[PDB]
Amino acid sequence: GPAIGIDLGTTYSCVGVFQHGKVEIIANDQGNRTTPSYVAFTDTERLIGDAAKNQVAMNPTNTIFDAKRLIGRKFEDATVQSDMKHWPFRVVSEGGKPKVQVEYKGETKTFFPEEISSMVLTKMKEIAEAYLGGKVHSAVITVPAYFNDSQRQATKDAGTITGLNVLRIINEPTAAAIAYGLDKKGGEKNVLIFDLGGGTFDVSILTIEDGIFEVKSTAGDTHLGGEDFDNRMVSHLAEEFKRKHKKDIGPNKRAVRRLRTACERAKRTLSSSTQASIEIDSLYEGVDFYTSITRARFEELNADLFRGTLEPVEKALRDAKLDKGQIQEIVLVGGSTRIPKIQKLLQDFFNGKELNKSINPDEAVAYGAAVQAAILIG
Ligand SMILES: NC(=O)c1cnccn1
Repeated sequence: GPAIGIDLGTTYSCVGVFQHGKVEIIANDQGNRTTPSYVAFTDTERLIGDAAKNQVAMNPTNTIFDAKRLIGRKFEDATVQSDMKHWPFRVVSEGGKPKVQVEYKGETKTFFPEEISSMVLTKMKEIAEAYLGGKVHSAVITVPAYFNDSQRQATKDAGTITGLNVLRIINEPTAAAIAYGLDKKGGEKNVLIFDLGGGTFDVSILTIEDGIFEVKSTAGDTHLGGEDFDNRMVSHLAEEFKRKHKKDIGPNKRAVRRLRTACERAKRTLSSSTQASIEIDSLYEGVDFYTSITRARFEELNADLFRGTLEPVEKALRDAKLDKGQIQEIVLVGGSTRIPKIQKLLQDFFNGKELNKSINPDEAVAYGAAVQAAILIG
């Protein structure tokens, strides 16, 4: 031991340990139970995790995130060429493989995606060592069900560079089903995993029988998540600010970014309260922006995006050749599945069926990976 599971996520990662028969999800040095998959290069140092995400606005060209969208792919791949148009950092080609290019200590450096992901995994490993004491040797690391062998191997390579024994690479939806004990809960079970993250949406249909998992279908949207909901709140409240103070913040990127920060936090509050307060000091020309937003307003601004999540569900069913009534278990994954309106649409779509949601959905994948690590060690 220790028995360690790592969710290596597109924008956030999570590490758990299995100890005394149960999973403990591990908070990092800032007390956060999830850690940004961010790596920043400055004039003097390499920052990882919270420290990297916290200076992203100040240093956007040298702060890497989304390395998971590059790992195991070729520079010429259509997704890479399309994704590159939206990143503030530079992506270059070496022997046909993508690399991020940054300034670090005054010089140009290039890193393979598995090198950036290794720096992330090193941070996750140190987070678990600060929690446990001593050293971590081994981990189960998770990947999307649609990852091919090149993406799986490059993820493993990130673990190898970090100096972890990678016990197994398992699918993220499988790890979530494991967290709920669905392989132990004697028949086949069709399980739908609905995984709605900060910037990705994955629907997976699995069958589970006598502890064997098979992926039947996958669907979703690789560029839809919680950040899209925040953006709807940003446009709404920027218009409100314009209406109340006759000041357009739109051309000012610091004012938009600060509004966005407030909206992200308001949105989190709205999954447990019916209202949230925005309290921005000196948003624009010394003018404060103090206001409040209701859950009903947030749901309205997002009507298309929330209802639209049911369309990959229907596609995954059609591809699996299943009627919705043939799903035995529905599993919520990703921070965005906390939104009550999303849970209601999904539940009504499944004719009132209860959702597996008792595990923090942003932790379920690391939770299942930690159970799997315990099994493999043992
Ligand atoms: N959503 C936005 O980024 C936004 C909206 N209105 C003005 C400026 N930015």
